[PDB]
Amino acid sequence: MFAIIETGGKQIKVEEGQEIFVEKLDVNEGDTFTFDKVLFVGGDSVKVGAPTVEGATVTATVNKQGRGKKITVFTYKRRKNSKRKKGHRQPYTKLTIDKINA
Amino acid sequence: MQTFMANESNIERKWYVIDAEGQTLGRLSSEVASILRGKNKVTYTPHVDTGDYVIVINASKIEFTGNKETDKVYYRHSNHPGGIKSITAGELRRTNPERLIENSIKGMLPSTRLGEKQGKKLFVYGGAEHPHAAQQPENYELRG
Amino acid sequence: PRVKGGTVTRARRKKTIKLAKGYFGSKHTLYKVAKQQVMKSGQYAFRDRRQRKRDFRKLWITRINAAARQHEMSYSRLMNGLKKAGIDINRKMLSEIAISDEKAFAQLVTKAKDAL
RNA sequence: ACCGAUAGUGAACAGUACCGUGAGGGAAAGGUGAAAAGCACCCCGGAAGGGGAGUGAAAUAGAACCUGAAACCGUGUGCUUACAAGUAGUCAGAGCCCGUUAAUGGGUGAUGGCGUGCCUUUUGUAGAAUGAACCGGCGAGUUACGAUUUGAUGCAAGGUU
RNA sequence: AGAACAUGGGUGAUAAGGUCCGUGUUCGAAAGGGAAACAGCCCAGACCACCAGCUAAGGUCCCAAAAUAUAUGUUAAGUGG
RNA sequence: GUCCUUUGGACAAUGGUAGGAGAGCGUUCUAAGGGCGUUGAAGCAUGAUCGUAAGGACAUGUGGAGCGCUUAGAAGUGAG
Repeated sequence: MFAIIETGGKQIKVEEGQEIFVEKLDVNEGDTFTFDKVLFVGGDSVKVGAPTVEGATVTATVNKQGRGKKITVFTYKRRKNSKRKKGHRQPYTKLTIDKINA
Repeated sequence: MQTFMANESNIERKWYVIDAEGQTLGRLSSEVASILRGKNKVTYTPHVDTGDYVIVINASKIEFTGNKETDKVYYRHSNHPGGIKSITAGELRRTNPERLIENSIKGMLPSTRLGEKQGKKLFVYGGAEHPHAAQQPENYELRG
Repeated sequence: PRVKGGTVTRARRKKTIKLAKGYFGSKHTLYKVAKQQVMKSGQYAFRDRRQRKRDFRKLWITRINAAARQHEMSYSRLMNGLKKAGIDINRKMLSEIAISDEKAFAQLVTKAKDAL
């Protein structure tokens, strides 16, 4: 019913049919991405992957490759005439789950 | 990813009974402070009040160790010049021991407005008798 | 030729005054005090983006420790047992499962426990 | 490849108002509309002022008349506030009210964490060391002629007036 | 115009958060964690994002994260003779 | 930066006051080329937009005659 996948440098709890936001993947819009590294399967029968579950794939369809909300990074030092200002937007990929395998 | 339970809002608080007979003041105090704080719930958030009610009833069989009774003076000032007052631990336990226990619970809680509220979930009684039977209170045993 | 110090000064000052919106009293209306508060808050945000990570890790650890004492075990001993079992699940993941499915968390506790 | 009303003459309307016994010093102050067609008449009012009506492309263009920022002063309203200790923000986060350059949307915010303004001068300043009531305008490495050293370009035993 | 610290010395009184040299470190010009708070002490050098993980110095009863952990000993004093 | 140089796979690097070096953003004016404007220019006000920064757009309301862009040039060229 729920699965744990390790993608990007992070771990995410997922369920059949929900939307997730991860660090950028090399994929185009429309395509189907499949995740390998599955760590936990929370179904009727529970599978624990201490390393991996050995099988255990999660399927998803890519939609909306995108770049995130912008943040201004600002720092200064008091009686010293130094300050720095710069902008950052972080990329992401948006996915919807369809399959949890085991 | 933000997959993270925080919204404790709509929690369920329960009611507990601990008895003071033959315990140490500080050790009972710290465990009770933890329960009032809510540190024992898998659902715990510091910005909303989880945690639940604790009833202490014997508050007269409190036990000190060493010479705490004659030492351990308590102090207070009235903001009036030379207005420092005092009382020693043993005679505070002998007259108004409920104050003795609840003071040392409340000194172990945060001093925010949420913390001073969490200290209001505490009821102390000298002697083994209390009025709170409609709340259906459960016995809790000090799991040291 | 002569330039006037014209419309550029207001535009630059008006950005800061808009960016100070919602502040208290003079803080959201006067340029010199608004500029100071808007540079002070930018230095707060850097520090606090670093601090979020450690704040949520502290909360996850305390919720797992609460979940561990329910099954008569300590947080430190539990994480050691999971390391020896090899389990790669995460502090945040370990809290989210311990909150949603206690029965999945109990099997993890038993495997973490007989790994020792 | 000079200024456009704090500029350019002190002076776009003045060696005047004003100040000084005198020699003398010395300002602030441009803009209705294409055309006065510059609001007949009724209503309130002692009047001022206003409300209609009228003229006009347009009277929040009516003489305090082009546009009309900010400080500062008000009227109304969505959310919030009378057990609370503070450089007033930031990060988290319920509840209520909304609907945009529709997008990982906007307003407000019970409650939790962290957190002693800026500039100058100093070995060292939250400093009980200096300066600033607030807002607007103005306010500080320039030019001429020489010298040295880099870059560029033309010609070269020549190169240049 | 330098400053504290540890070590080598003069001066002073085997005084000074004193003063003068020498050998290092750090502040100056350095944010982050610890020492309650605390330029100069201990750990460590911030290009930007993340609600990922391992560690340093310091720590694990509550405030306030993590052992009311083990096994084995001292202490009864609470924080010139 | 580095260098195999597939300029990408890496080997990296990237706190900072006096101060040295590099690359840019805006303002006024001129030349040349192309534009816009009473079917509404500049200015002013609001917005939930874009750019690594200085900054640039677009929509709407107010305003009622002027003003951008591209390449080059010249300065009374930026205030807390």
